[PDB]
Amino acid sequence: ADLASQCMLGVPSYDRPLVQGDTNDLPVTINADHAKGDYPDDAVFTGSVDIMQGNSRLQADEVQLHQKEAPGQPVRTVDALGNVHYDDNQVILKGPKGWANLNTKDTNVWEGDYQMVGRQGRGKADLMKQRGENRYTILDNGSFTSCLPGSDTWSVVGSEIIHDREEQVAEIWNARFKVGPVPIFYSPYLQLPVGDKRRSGFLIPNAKYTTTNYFEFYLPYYWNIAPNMDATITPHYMHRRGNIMWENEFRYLSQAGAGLMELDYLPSDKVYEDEHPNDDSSRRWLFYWNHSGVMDQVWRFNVDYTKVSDPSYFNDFDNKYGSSTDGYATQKFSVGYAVQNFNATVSTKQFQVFSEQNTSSYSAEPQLDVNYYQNDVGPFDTRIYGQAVHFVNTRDDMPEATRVHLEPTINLPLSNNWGSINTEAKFLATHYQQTNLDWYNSRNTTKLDESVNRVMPQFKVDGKMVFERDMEMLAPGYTQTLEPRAQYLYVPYRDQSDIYNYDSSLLQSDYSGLFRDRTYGGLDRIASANQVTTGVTSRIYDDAAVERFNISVGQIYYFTESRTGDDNITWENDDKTGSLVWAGDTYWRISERWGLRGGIQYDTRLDNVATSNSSIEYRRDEDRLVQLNYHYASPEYIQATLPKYYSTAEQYKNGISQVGAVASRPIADRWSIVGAYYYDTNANKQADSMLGVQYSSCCYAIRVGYERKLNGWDNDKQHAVYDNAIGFNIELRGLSSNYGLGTQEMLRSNILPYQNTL
Amino acid sequence: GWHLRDTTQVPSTMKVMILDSGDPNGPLSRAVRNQLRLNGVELLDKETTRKDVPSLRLGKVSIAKDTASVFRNGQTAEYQMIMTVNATVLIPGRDIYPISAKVFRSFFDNPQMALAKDNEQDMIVKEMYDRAAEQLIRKLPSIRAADIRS
Ligand SMILES: CCCCCCCCOCCOCCOCCOCCO
Ligand SMILES: CCCCCCCCOCCOCCOCCOCCO
Ligand SMILES: CCCCCCCCOCCOCCOCCOCCO
Ligand SMILES: CCCCCCCCOCCOCCOCCOCCO
Ligand SMILES: CCCCCCCCOCCOCCOCCOCCO
Ligand SMILES: CCCCCCCCOCCOCCOCCOCCO
Ligand SMILES: CCCCCCCCCCCC[N+](C)(C)[O-]
Ligand SMILES: CCCCCCCCCCCC[N+](C)(C)[O-]
Ligand SMILES: CCCCCCCCCCCC[N+](C)(C)[O-]
Ligand SMILES: CCCCCCCCCCCC[N+](C)(C)[O-]
Repeated sequence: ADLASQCMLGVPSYDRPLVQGDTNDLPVTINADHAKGDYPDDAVFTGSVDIMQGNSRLQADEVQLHQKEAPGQPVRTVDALGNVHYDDNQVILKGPKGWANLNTKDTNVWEGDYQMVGRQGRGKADLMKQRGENRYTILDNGSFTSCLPGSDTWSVVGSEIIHDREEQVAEIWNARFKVGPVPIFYSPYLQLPVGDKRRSGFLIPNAKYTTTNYFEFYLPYYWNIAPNMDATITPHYMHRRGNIMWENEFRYLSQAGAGLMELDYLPSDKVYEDEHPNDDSSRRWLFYWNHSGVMDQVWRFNVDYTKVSDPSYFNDFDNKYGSSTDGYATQKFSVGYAVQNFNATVSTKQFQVFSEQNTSSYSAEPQLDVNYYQNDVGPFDTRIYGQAVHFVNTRDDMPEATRVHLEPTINLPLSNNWGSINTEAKFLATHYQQTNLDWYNSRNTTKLDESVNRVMPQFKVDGKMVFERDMEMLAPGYTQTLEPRAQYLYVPYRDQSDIYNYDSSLLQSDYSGLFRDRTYGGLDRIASANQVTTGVTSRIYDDAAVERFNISVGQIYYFTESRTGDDNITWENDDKTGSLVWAGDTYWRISERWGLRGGIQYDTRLDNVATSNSSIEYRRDEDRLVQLNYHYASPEYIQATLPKYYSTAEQYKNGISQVGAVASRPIADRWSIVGAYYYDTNANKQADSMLGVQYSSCCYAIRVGYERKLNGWDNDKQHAVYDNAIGFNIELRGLSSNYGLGTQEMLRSNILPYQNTL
Repeated sequence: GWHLRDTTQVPSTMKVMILDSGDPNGPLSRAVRNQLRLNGVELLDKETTRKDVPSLRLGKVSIAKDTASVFRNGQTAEYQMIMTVNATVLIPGRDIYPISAKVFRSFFDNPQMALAKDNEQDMIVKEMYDRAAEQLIRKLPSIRAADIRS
C-alpha cells in the first residue's frame, strides 16, 4: 500500500457518532459507582467514572463538578483525580490529574500525554494546557513528534511550548531537537510553522558541497512577524567565499493580493575579491519582489522584480528566484483596471542585462495600454486599442522617445456548423517624438527623425471549414476531421527606417503563428503584408469523442516582399515572394500512459529548418515516468534572429541540437529515484546532468541529489565551464498533508526542468 | 467519405450555460466567453432563474516559463511557456465533469532586445488564453457523450 495509508495505520480511530453544531445543551451521560454531594452545585462522583457529551468522552477514577461566585451570569469547574483519559474527534489525552472550566474551555492536565486523532502527532508534558478558547496549546516541559507510536525517530522538546491554532505556529523556549533519545541541536527560542492547514513541515539545518562554494550549510529560522506576514532568515555559510550569505524571505497576504520578497546579502566574497582586485567592494546581493493579486475583481496588481549586485550572481549562487541560465534580470511593475468591455493598464519595464557586449537596455517608463470593446453594432464587432509609452535607455547617449498609438478595428464574424469566415478592417496610427538623436545620427547613415507619423490601413480575411468522416477501419466509433483554413492579409508598405527599434522583435511562427497578422512584437516595426496563409488540421477522435490525435501543416505565400524599410535580417538567400514559411505540428495520445508531440518551423530564406522539437513520454503516475525530447535551432536561424556576435561566437553560432532523457521510478512505496541527462549533439557535450534519490517515511524524508550543469564560458581556453553540486536534505514529514515521494520536485530541480507532455 | 460537419461544435444541451470563475474580468474569462459566443452560446448569470442550465466553472490559470534549451555557456536559448487550465462542467441534475487545457508555446531569448522580448512574451501569453479556451470547447462533446453513456 502507498505511504499515506501505511501512516494512517498508526493514527487512531475516532469511532462514535460525529456531532454537528455545538456541544452546549447536548445530553450528558454519567456512569459511576458513587455520587456524593449536592448535585447541581457540588458533585463528587467515583469508581469507573465515564462521562459523555457531544464528541467528548471523559473517563477517570474520580470526577468533581462545581459552580461558583462572581454572581454575574451563573463558574462551572471540573476536576479529575485519577487514571484520567479524555477522548474526542481531535485529541486523546491521558494523565494522573485534570481540570477544566467549561465556560471558558480552558483546561489543564498534569503529567500527561496527548495524541492527535485523525492526523499524526503526539507528545507529553509536565503540564498540558488549553487557553484562549482552544486557540492556544501550552506544554510546560513538553515534547512533540509526528512519529507514529513505537517509532522514536525524532522529537522536539522544550521547557515551554506554545502552539497557536489560528496562526499555525509554535513558539519553543529552550528548544532541543532530538534524534532518538540524543539531542543534536539546542536553541533558546524558536518559532516553527506548524498547523493543520500548513502545506510544509517546519525546516531543519542542512548542507551541500559545490564546485563554486565548496562546503555550504544553512540555518533556516522561521519568524512569524504579524498576522498575514511571515519571514525566514537563513544564514548560509559558503566556505570558499569565507563569509555568510544572509538570506531573508518575507511573505505577505494583503487585500491587493499575495506577495514575496527576498533579500540575500553577502558582506564580502573572497572569490569575487580575487577576480576583481581593483574593485571598491566584494559584497554580493540579491533583491527580489513578486506580487500578484486582483482586488474587487477590477484592480489587478503585479510586480516581478529582480535586482542583483553584478552579472555573475546567478552563476555563483543558488538558483531559486533566478537561474544561471538567465541572460538578464527583469524589473516590472503594473497596475490595471479591467471590466467586461474595458481595461487600462499602467506599467514600468526595466532590465538588468548580464553579459558585457552592451549592457545597455531600453526601458518603458511608463507604459499605458487601453482597450475598449463593443460587440453589438449590427452584425459587426468593434474594438479600439491605444498605447502611450516613454522609452528611455540606461546609456545617456542613446535616443529617447515618446510614442502614442491608436488602433481601431471592426470585424464581421460569420459561422455555420461546418464553416466560418471573419472579415476585419483596422487602422494603425502611431506618432513618435524622438530626442537625444545627435550621438546616434553622427554614427549612422540612416537618420532618425524627431517627429514621425505612421498611418496605414489593414485588411484581413479568415476562413475555416470542418469536414468529417467515420473511421471504422481504424477502430469502432472513431471519427476524423479535416479542417482547412485560409487567410488573406494586406498591409501597405511604410518606410520605418527613421524610427529607432525599441520594442520590436521577430516572432517565431509555428502553425498557429502562421495566421498571426504581425511579423514583429511591439509597435516599432510593422512589416508590409500582401499574403495568403493556408493550412489544414486533421483530428482523430475516439469512440468517447476524446481527441486522440492531431496534425497540422501550413504555409505562408507572399505575393510581394515583406518590408519595414529598414531590413537588417541576415538570411541565407534572396528569396522574396512565394511560399517562404512553413510550419507543422502533431500530437498523439497513444494510450493513457503514452504520448508523443512534435513541431517544425521551416523558412526557405534560411535554406534550412528554423527550429524543431520532438518528444515522447511514458507516464504511469507522478512517481513513475520516462521522457525523451529533442530541440533544434539552426545556425542559419541564429544568424538571422540574433545579434552579429552570436553568429561569430563559439558558444552560440552552432545553434541548438539538444537531446534529453528524464526518468523516475519509485521503490517499495517509500523510495524515489530520478535522473535527467541533456546532451548537445553538435559539440558531443553534456548540457545538464542530474540524479536524485529520496526516501520518505511517515515522520521524515531524506534526499541526496547531484547536478552537473553548464555554468558559463572561459574566454581564454575557449571551452565551457561546468558546475557540480551534491547535497543532502532532511525534511520532517507528518507535519502536513504531503505523503509524496518527492519525484515531481526533484524533476523540477535542474536547469532544464521536466514538463509533463502527456 | 468526407461530409461537411452537420453538428454544432457545442452540444445542443450546452447551447445555454452559466460561465463562472473568480476572475470574471481576467483574460482567460474573456477568451472563454468569446469562444462561447462565437459558437453561438447564450451566457447567463449564476443568479438566473432558468433551471437545468449547465455551468462552466473556470479554475485559475497557471503559467510557467521554463528554460527549454541552453547555449554552450549554459545561457537560455529557447524559453518554453506552458499554460494550464482546470475547469468543471456541472450538468445540474447528473454530475460534475472536470476538463483541462494545456498549451505550449516557445520563443528565443535576446538579452540585447529584452524590452522587445518582454513584449513578445505578452503577445504569446495573450494568444495562449485563446488556445486554452479553444481546447476547453473542443472537450464539450466528450462531456455530452460521457453523460449519455452513464
Ligand atoms: C479535562 C479534559 C481536557 C479537555 C480536552 C480539550 C481538548 C480540545 O482541544 C483538542 C485539540 O487540541 C490538541 C490538544 O493538545 C494537547 C494539549 O492540550 C490538552 C489540554 O489539557
Ligand atoms: C504595483 C502594485 C503592487 C502592490 C503592492 C503590495 C500592496 C501592499 O499591501 C498593502 C495593502 O494591504 C491592505 C491590507 O488590508 C488588510 C486585510 O488584508 C489582509 C488579508 O488579506
Ligand atoms: C505588503 C505587506 C502587507 C501585509 C498585510 C498586513 C495587514 C495586517 O492585517 C492583519 C489583520 O488580521 C487581524 C487578525 O489578527 C489575528 C491575531 O490577532 C489577535 C491578537 O493577538
Ligand atoms: C513507443 C510507443 C509505445 C506505445 C505503446 C502504447 C500501447 C499501450 O499499451 C502498451 C502496454 O505496453 C507498454 C509498451 O511497452 C514498452 C516497450 O515499448 C516501448 C518502446 O520503448
Ligand atoms: C533514461 C536516463 C535518464 C537519466 C540519466 C541520468 C544520468 C546522470 O548520471 C550521471 C552519472 O555521473 C556520475 C556522477 O558522479 C558522482 C555523483 O553520483 C552520486 C549520485 O548522487
Ligand atoms: C561522436 C560520437 C557520437 C555518437 C554518440 C551516440 C549518439 C548520440 O548522438 C545522437 C544524436 O545524433 C546527432 C543528431 O544530429 C542532429 C541533427 O542536426 C545536426 C546537423 O549536423
Ligand atoms: C543601479 C545601481 C544601484 C543599486 C543599488 C541598490 C538598488 C536596489 C533597490 C531596491 C528597491 C526596489 N524597490 C522596491 C524600491 O523598487
Ligand atoms: C479574398 C482574397 C483571396 C485570397 C486568395 C489568393 C489565392 C492565392 C493562391 C496562391 C498563389 C497563387 N499563385 C500565385 C501561386 O499562382
Ligand atoms: C526534423 C527537424 C530537425 C530535427 C533534426 C534531426 C531529427 C530528425 C527527426 C525526424 C522526424 C521528422 N518527422 C517529420 C517524421 O517528424
Ligand atoms: C509543535 C507543537 C505541537 C503542539 C500540539 C498541538 C497539535 C498540533 C499538531 C500539528 C500537526 C498538523 N498536522 C498533523 C496536520 O500535521
